[PDB]
Amino acid sequence: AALRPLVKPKIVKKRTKKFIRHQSDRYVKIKRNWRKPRGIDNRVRRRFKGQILMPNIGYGSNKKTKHMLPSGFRKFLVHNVKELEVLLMCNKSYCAEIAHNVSSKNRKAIVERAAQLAIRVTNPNARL
Amino acid sequence: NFAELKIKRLRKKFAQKMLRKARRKLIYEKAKHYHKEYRQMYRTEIRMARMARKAGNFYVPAEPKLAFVIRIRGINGVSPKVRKVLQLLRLRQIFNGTFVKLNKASINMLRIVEPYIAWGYPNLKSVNELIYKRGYGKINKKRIALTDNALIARSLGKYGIICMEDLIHEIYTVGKRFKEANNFLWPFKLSSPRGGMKKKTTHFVEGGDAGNREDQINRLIRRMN
Amino acid sequence: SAHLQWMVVRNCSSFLIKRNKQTYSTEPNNLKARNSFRYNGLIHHKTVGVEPAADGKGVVVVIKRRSGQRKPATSYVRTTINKNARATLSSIRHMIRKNKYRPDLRMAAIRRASAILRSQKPVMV
Amino acid sequence: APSRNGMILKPHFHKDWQRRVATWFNQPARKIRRRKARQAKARRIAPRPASGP
Amino acid sequence: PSRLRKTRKLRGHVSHGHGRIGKHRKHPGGRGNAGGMHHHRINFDKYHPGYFGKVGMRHYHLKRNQSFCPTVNLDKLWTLVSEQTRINAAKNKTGAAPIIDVVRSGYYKVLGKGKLPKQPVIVKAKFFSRRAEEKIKGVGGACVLVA
Amino acid sequence: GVDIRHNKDRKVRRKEPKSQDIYLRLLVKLYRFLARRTNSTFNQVVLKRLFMSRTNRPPLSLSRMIRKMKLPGREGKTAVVVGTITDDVRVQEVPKLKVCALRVSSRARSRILKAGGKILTFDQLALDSPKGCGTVLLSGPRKGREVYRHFGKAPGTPHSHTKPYVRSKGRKFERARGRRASRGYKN
RNA sequence: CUGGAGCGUCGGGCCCAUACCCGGCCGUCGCCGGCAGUCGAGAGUGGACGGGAGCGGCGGGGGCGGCGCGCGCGCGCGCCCGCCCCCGGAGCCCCGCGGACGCUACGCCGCGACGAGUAGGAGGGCCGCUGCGGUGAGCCUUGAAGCCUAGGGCGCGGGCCCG
RNA sequence: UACCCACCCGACCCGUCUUGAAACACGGACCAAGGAGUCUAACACGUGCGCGAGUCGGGGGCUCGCACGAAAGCCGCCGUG
RNA sequence: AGAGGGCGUGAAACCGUUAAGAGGUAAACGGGUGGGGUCCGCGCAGUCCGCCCGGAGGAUUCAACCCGGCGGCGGGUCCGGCCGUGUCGGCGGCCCGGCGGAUCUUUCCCGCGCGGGGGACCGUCCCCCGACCGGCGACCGGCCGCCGCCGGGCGCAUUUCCA
Ligand SMILES: [Mg+2]
Ligand SMILES: [Mg+2]
Ligand SMILES: [Mg+2]
Ligand SMILES: [Mg+2]
Ligand SMILES: [Mg+2]
Ligand SMILES: [Mg+2]
Ligand SMILES: [Mg+2]
Ligand SMILES: [Mg+2]
Ligand SMILES: [Mg+2]
Ligand SMILES: [Mg+2]
Ligand SMILES: [Mg+2]
Ligand SMILES: [Mg+2]
Ligand SMILES: [Mg+2]
Ligand SMILES: [Mg+2]
Repeated sequence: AALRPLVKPKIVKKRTKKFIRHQSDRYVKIKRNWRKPRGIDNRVRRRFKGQILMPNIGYGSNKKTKHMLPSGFRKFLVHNVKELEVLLMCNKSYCAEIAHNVSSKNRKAIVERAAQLAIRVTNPNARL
Repeated sequence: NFAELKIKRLRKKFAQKMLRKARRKLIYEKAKHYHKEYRQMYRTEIRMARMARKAGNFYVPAEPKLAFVIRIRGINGVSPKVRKVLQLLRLRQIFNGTFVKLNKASINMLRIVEPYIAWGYPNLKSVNELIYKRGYGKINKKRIALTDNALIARSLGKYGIICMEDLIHEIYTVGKRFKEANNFLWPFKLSSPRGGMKKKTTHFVEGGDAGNREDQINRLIRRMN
Repeated sequence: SAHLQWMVVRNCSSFLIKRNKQTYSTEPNNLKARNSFRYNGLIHHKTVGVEPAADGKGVVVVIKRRSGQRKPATSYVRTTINKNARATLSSIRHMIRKNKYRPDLRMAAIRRASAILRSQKPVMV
Repeated sequence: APSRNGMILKPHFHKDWQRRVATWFNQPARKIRRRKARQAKARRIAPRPASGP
Repeated sequence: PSRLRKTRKLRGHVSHGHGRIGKHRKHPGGRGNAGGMHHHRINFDKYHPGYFGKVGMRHYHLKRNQSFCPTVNLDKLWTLVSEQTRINAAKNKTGAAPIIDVVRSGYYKVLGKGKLPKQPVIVKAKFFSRRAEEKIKGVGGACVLVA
Repeated sequence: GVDIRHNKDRKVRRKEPKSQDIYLRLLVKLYRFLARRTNSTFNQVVLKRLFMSRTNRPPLSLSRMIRKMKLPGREGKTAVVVGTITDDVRVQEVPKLKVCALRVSSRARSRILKAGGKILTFDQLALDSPKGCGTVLLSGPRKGREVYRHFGKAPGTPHSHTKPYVRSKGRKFERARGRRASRGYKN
């Protein structure tokens, strides 16, 4: 029963799946990472049928629900204590993410400050 | 001050409930020729064929002045002299339609694009359904919906055209301002013919769908509104 | 002038901070960490700030003087408020408004003060 | 291969500029090498117009 | 800088802003200003007309110092001399006319462009124009030569 | 299936100044302010110039601003220039003027003020006359730049006489295959 | 497969594309766009201020009507005379006395309209690598880089962020 | 969303030269690491900023053991061009 | 020592075995679901919170009011003074105000017609005071109006805390 949002809209995602690179499957030297294919002959790029789909714009996401975590609070990468008080007003629309490389002692310091002033933290219960 | 103003602005307020009544009334009684002419034009054509038939004798009704033209085929594999006409008729997209004023010049523009279009002399209920259901206007160069008729008056009030019904003389009867009536009017984008065509390719005359269909375009318009 | 400083300090600012699609401003007395004209501390010549009192309880309300700025030490004056939430806000409200002193912050200053107060009481079960 | 309006240009780099290029990162240390002469000569010839005859 | 170049935007871009039909081969035309008569002709003839050939007469060993001769236009003498030397006079009532060594300001010749203010002058110069003569005369004042 | 060319639907006008100079960006800001609002076309046009480039807001000479304000009717107005005023060493009876400019070269400054004129700036103008009432827009000659002589048809085409670009002019430096009719032909 | 599932000429009915319609959403261009603190929706002025007066008015077209009318001028109150008074208060859909939450003034908002692509261009890249000047009372032996992860996620994606 | 698996529809291997490639054309076993539009001079247009009938830049000078410095500052130089 | 003498880290191809699931159209791929797992959120009710209000319990001092103090804000009389913009006056700095000018005098002085210096002139920049005006974020003093804090008064149908 944590820190509810200001407003919880229906988040919709036009495609939920990743955009693998052509032949990232056969070859190990290819990372899944998109690289747009500029083959003269290549079937993908001539948007051919039942081939891998190409990442294009209009097949991107709603302005409101853009960038927005399943709960509602978009991240901030909070990185020490002082950076947390930035969200003190913008508490209820978006939350704290505590950076990977903060040391377990201040990883704690930040958390209980957050809860003090009611800012959600997505990894509150992490290093311990 | 306060209660010399209070009144002064309430007046303006009411001087409107005059005005937007007055006009509202005007429209309503305009709509009342727009019955009376609209009937009297029917009967007075029957009236007369009835008159002729009594003698051993014989009508030829007025040649049609109005013929909304539907484009019926797409836009690739298209000759030039055609494609230019089809974008003078504003039938750019496949299979929209416009209200065209027949006329030696216009008739003879349709000869030349015949194999791609389908026109006919449409009927009131056709004009209605079209202007009402699929009539947006061109306002600051924008397909904007005709929902209130302060949008028609706003472009055409200088031709004594003030309402959705005043448009609709100027679209049978041709009238003086066919031109400007039929050029705020933005080409009517019509859905696929429900129940389907006969043959996109050929003259109606040889069983197809193209060029002239006298009168019989009104089957076609029901199916495409 | 204000409007000018801004254009220097729009981007390029040490209390400015942009990660992760937000932008923000950690300066002393803006209210609500915004990057802005209205809600910025320094640029301008009259400024309301709201921040927690050093003791643990209450709210200090920082008001820029405008008697003589380019005088950082004294340019710029404070006051504690340890009361009972409602009067605490009514004080800030009456301090900003009916003192025609930047009646923009007006609400933000309240929202801050209100948010400060909730950060200081029996924290959690 | 010229294209549509320029000058002719006979840049003279058909020889071998590359080998015999003098760069000037002496310039400022030279400035100083010089300074110390102007300086020294004067202190040596003490009372005598530093500039010369 | 490297950062702000098209070559950055041409990676993954195979032929590199250069065409994969006819590649970027080394030196298709020739090398430099080469084929002026033959086949690059159409430039040289339409864009640099009058390149190919001799004309005129040699003057061989030549030195510019021999024929150094700058120009000034009447237009702006009433600059050369400090504007106060004009405001003094135009007034004064004796027909002073200040002297202007177009020499001393650096010009071996004075030429008749522009208006000249109605104001008598003594211009000492080298190689005067005719019109410069006439204008100065017709204003008032004189034309003195210098060697 | 719409059958328009998409070739030049996008218009190519400048819609912010390209510079980062805070003061231009401010008096630009000032008339996004006015030009939206007030009926006057003037401040649209001035807006539309603050906007434009150096090369394309050429400087006015003082002398040319004289013979554009000497004309009958134009007395008592303000000369207005989205650019710079410069001297004309070859002019002398400077009449008393009222000017606006982004810049005025320091020597023109002293010449105007000595005559008991005034100079304004693109803010004071906005208070003087926000609608542009009682003003005169002037620009320098945009077909001025020595560049513009290189422009046109070409040198070598028929009687269309256009500078060619030549490393150094002189006797031997383009006078031959195509200029003396004795030496091939001529155009 | 055979009065056929063959071939002529014809009906209805139905099936389906990335095509058209309506809607949804994400691009771009334009709107002489609005929005940097203001009235006002075929907008068809507003205001002094005087002299005179009042139920006057502006006693004009089957126009069907557009520019003049039936929510008021004057009036309720103070009592034929005065008023017709102040937002630090009218109580507010208009508010011009001061202005978004919204106004990173290269921010955000509404309209419409449109977004096949090799070569090429151009633009945009809080896309990515390494170096330095600034700056982040950045982070760090309470564990950095890398590395590893069928540990939650986010971007359309370069990648990015988290276990 | 990702792993395995299952099904239904779709479906030829990329790169390249190529009027036309899945090619009974050529490169290509796989993986790591390295790897290809760079610098300079000269033009030219476009644009940014300074000053403006000028404006500069050196090369020289005057001011450093440089920590920063082989910097910065300044010069009837400043115009000998 | 999962830093062991070619020893920091220690990837991929590649191979090592443990677990799960599959397996007649070579694998591998696109779209769509379904089953299962490893994990990940939870819930041993997730009934999510935040105002305001009414009711019933329980508890501190107030809020409304003045009075003493302190500190702001705003107003103006520009009242008084200080400040600067535009104008005028002082020709008053002008020699006790300089610097620029090929302006002018070798009536001057020094040094050798020239150089240096002095003296006259114009353009510039300072004092005196007087007058008008932008009276300007440039104050500072009094008078005011309002706000806030502190300290006094006000003991409880008030004003808070809690459930
Ligand atoms: Mg076809
Ligand atoms: Mg020497
Ligand atoms: Mg390409
Ligand atoms: Mg190639
Ligand atoms: Mg070829
Ligand atoms: Mg495209
Ligand atoms: Mg070949
Ligand atoms: Mg074959
Ligand atoms: Mg080969
Ligand atoms: Mg180890
Ligand atoms: Mg070590
Ligand atoms: Mg090891
Ligand atoms: Mg294994
Ligand atoms: Mg097994």
